[PDB]
Amino acid sequence: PIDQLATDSNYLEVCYILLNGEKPTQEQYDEFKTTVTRHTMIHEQITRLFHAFRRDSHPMAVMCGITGALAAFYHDSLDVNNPRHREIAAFRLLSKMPTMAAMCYKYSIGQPFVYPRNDLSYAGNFLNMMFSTPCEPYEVNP
Amino acid sequence: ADTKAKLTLNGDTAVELDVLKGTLGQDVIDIRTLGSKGVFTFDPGFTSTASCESKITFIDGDEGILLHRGFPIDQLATDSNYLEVCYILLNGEKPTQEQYDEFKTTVTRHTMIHEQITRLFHAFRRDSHPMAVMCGITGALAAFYHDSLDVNNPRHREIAAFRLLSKMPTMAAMCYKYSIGQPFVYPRNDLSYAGNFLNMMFSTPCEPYEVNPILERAMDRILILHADHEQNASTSTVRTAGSSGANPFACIAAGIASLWGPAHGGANEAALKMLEEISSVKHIPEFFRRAKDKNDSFRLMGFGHRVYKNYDPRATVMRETCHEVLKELGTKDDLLEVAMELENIALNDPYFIEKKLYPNVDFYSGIILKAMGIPSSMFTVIAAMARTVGWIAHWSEMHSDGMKIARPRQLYTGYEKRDFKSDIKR
Amino acid sequence: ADTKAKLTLNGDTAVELDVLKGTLGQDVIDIRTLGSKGVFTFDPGFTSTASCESKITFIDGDEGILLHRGFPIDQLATDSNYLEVCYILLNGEKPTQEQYDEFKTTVTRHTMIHEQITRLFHAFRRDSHPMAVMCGITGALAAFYHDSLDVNNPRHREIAAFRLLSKMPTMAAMCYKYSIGQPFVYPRNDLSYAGNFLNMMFSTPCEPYEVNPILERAMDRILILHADHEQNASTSTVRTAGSSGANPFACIAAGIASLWGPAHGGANEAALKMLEEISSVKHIPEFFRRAKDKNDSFRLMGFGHRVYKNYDPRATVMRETCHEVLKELGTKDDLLEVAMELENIALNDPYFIEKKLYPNVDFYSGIILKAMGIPSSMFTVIAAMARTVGWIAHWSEMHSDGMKIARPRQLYTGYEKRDFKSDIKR
Repeated sequence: PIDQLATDSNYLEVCYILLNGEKPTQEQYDEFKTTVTRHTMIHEQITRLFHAFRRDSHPMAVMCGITGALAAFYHDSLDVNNPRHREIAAFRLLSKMPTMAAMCYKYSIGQPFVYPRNDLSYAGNFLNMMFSTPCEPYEVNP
Repeated sequence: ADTKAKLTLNGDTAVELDVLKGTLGQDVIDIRTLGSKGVFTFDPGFTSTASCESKITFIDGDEGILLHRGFPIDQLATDSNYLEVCYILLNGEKPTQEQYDEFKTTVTRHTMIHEQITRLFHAFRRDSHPMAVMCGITGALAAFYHDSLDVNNPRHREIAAFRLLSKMPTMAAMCYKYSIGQPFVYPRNDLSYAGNFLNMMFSTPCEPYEVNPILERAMDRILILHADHEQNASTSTVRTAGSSGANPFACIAAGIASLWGPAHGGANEAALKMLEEISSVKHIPEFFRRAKDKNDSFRLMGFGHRVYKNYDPRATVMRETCHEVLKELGTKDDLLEVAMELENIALNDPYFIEKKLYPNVDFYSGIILKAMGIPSSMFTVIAAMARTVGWIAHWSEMHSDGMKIARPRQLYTGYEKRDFKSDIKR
Repeated sequence: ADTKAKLTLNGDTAVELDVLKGTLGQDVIDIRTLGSKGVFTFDPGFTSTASCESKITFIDGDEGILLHRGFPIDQLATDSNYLEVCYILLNGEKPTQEQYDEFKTTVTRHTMIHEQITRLFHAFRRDSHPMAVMCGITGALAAFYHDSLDVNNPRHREIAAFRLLSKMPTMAAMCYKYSIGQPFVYPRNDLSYAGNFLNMMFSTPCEPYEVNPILERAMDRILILHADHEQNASTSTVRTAGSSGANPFACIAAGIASLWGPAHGGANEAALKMLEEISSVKHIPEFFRRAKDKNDSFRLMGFGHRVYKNYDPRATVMRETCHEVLKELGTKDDLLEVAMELENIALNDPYFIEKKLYPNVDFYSGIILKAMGIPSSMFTVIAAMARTVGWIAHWSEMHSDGMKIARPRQLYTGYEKRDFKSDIKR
């Protein structure tokens, strides 16, 4: 039931559950969480597509813009009929969305992009990528 | 207090002119009615015309007096820091710790400049004199900060004041980094205005930067001492651009330009021509260049000032400050004994002693900056940077009074109405 | 020959002042040496103070008279051309064939903007106002063309000027193309000033663009009617800034920011608030917006002007031209028939007869520009582009007048000296 999942679980485990059909053992969770963390940083050239969209752009128009241009950069994980390829894609898209969404916001407001922090939870990392700046430390309120 | 009531003008009919009094300085004759009464005075330069009523800065050159809201520049420089002087100048009073904290927090809240603006920097050629980049960047701000342009709206002037207040040190720091090829440094909240600026100018990503407490005070002082200087030329332009509607960002850009006009306006070799004759006649370790140079003297080298008669009041604490810095940067400040020699010259040479080419504030500032690795290309940027509060205040004041648009008269001396019949056929 | 002799000021004793006469208009009371007696005048706005002697343009506000070098505006606007008029403003007399042809040549050979400035443009937002971009690029011209900021050099000055006249249009049109998303167009040395501008405004790679003679002629008259307009706030801004030795460009950039100051300075909805209430109360096809809008009247919409009493002398030709163009573009300006109704309202509506809101030149310039297909925002841009030849005439006339530095006084009414004691710790 969505109720228990929301109260007793965190987003990352729900990702595992949804994708595999079962809840994760601490080991599977660690392994899943580490893989995700292993693919958070988006290629730097892609970050150059952001400076081509007008600043005024509704962030959601930039998200469709950036996501539809990924295939050009991540061209090796496109054999949809290949099982290993679907998996690499799953994690690529899984890991990088919070990164790109965070950039969409920063970009529209004129602040510098913030990189993914490994020592931060999926949710805390996102709060951190959306609101912190290089001018002062950001306190992720629990 | 003899005629602080009235007086009379007589052309063909006697006009009753009220005499207005100031709390310090000379009095004035309210002539805002002659115009209508078909009477105009003639004063190119406005040397005999009060352009406004002000409460910000009082000067008395003959006696070397300089007050910011009644406070002598000396105390302000020693007992205060740049940020408080900003508050004082802007509000007319010293701040209570609470008002200070609130003022200091707001400033801190607007230090980072929009990133797109940072993309205008890469369009200017690297070689650009930083001060040409500062007028370039400041005059392009209005395009980015388009919501704080209703100069007639009180909330708008305030947002601008802080925007321009907070971001100048940031932009000035970038102007320097850019010209030298190092990465830009962001504003640090845990750093004082002065220390943050030293940090934004000199640190790199390769090693931690140690803000020396000494230089940090010498910088602050440099900043307080260049805060404002009454209705000088650049400030007159500010109020003039502003009275004609012009947005705040554009006013400062205009002020900034009017400020360094005498820098390049002298000549491609004004005070530069002899900076090149320090190679063929360098047989004498001093009178070769910057001692035989000034054929056309310059207060821009730090000698003399058209305002103060015998001495620049601001230079007192600046000379003291200069001493500590040299006494700190130890074995890196030795060669700089030409400062010791130059002063001595400005003090004991008949010419100088005659035309009063006394060392002014910028003389000691320059040495401090020069002793700080800072390039002469940045000297103006700092002065203007610091002078920005002085401009914002004067701009804010002009509005409160009513932003009386600039519409001076002229004495037409050209042709009388003549007929036109094209002399060309092309 | 009345009081053309002298006059006297009496504080408690007499003082005799001259009364220099002009070739036209009012003569002025010379008060140049008063300052050297402590005696000062008080005149915020300078409306009873001749700030200079000029021989460029003459205006008798009440007689609706506009003279340029003596040549009636309507005579130039009808039988001359922009450059020939530019030559008259800068040279004081109508040119010979050789003088003109020479001038023209020089102007077409320097109409390009450094390839590096193209990049600056790109660093701006696409949604930026074409006027802001316009200020930004002009305030940044100093960081590039750094071979002519020496104001005291007639060579530099003459070059600096010629660059502005040649490049301003290229610049103005480029703000447009960037504002709409079309590629920039390079000038054509074969076309006229006006025809060349229209081409850069509307030329597209897709095919050759042919300018309409009536449209080409119309634009040239829009320019002529904007080339100069005496000592207004914007020219005074160019004059004051220049008095300090500020490079040519910085002074031109201030004139622009000053020229549209009344526009943005109004407010996010000054003459815009009611431009939004044309949706809920559009039951009446006219008095709904631009007929019920002005609660705080505006000469910026084309109604009235402080300078003239009954009419604008520039509106004569511009209106006649306005008829030929609507007539020409015919079935494209059928809808823009509200032009005669606003002209009708201004003329008859009591609210306009009461406030003397007569259609000035910007009323019909606006009509012609809308007809040609030029966005509203591009109006003060084109207006400023046209006025720059005038700004240069003044700024240059100023640099020949011994260049008196604008150093005004002030009625100081603030705190008398008082010691400073800070009660904070931060």
